[PDB]
Amino acid sequence: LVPRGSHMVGLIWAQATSGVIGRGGDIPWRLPEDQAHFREITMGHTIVMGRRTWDSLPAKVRPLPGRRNVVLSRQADFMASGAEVVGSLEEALTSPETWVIGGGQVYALALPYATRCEVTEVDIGLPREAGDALAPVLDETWRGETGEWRFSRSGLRYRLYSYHRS
Ligand SMILES: NC(=O)c1ccc[n+]([C@@H]2O[C@H](COP(=O)([O-])OP(=O)(O)OC[C@H]3O[C@@H](n4cnc5c(N)ncnc54)[C@H](OP(=O)(O)O)[C@@H]3O)[C@@H](O)[C@H]2O)c1
Ligand SMILES: CCc1nc(N)nc(N)c1OCCCOc1ccccc1CCS(=O)(=O)N(C)C
Ligand SMILES: [Br-]
Ligand SMILES: [Br-]
Ligand SMILES: [Br-]
Ligand SMILES: [Br-]
Repeated sequence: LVPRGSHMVGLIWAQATSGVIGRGGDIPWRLPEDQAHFREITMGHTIVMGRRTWDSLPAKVRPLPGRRNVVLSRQADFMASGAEVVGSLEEALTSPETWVIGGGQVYALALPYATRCEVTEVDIGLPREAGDALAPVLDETWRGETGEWRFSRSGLRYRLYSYHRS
């Protein structure tokens, strides 16, 4: 439960075991169960994304429905119809509940304010490569539960972590 006067900042991402979350401006796998999970967590809340993550969303679909979409960019004239564009992270974090939904740069910026991380680990052995977007590594202040590996319908194995801190 979030009191309406507070500011709960959460991060939600899917990563390969290695930490890779993005490559060539795309997520380098597809996992429908994780798409559904991402919706269940974020629906009804503000979502904050960096400009490159906005670009990675299909044009017809963005802004993602049922959520207040916020795009972080330093480009004053950036066009993101249906979203709002802000030039600093702190300006993006005024709602009672906010989910930061990527990418690599914006997770790293937001982590100091965050008290929840909802992580999907994908059992794909993509090694970290030059130019990849990477997930944060959570330090010892973060704690929580680790789910069991399961086969998705597609065959790709995954497990869910729900972590938090004070
Ligand atoms: N697997 C997952 O869960 C997941 C989720 C989301 C995204 N992704 C992937 O991650 C990749 C994108 O990540 P990324 O790290 O390259 O980019 P990003 O974090 O999505 O976006 C970076 C952009 O955000 C803006 N920005 C960054 N810091 C800022 C600040 N302090 N103030 C204002 N604006 C700021 C800048 O926009 P301007 O250049 O316009 O100024 C910057 O170029 C893609 O491959 C995407 O598909 C993966
Ligand atoms: C489902 C991926 C995902 N999962 C987790 N757990 N956290 C994230 N932040 C997260 O990213 C959501 C925002 C980026 O979405 C992208 C980006 C590039 C390529 C594909 C997708 C999937 C979009 S979607 O299928 O879910 N949809 C139509 C909006
Ligand atoms: Br990338
Ligand atoms: Br996906
Ligand atoms: Br959607
Ligand atoms: Br499937």
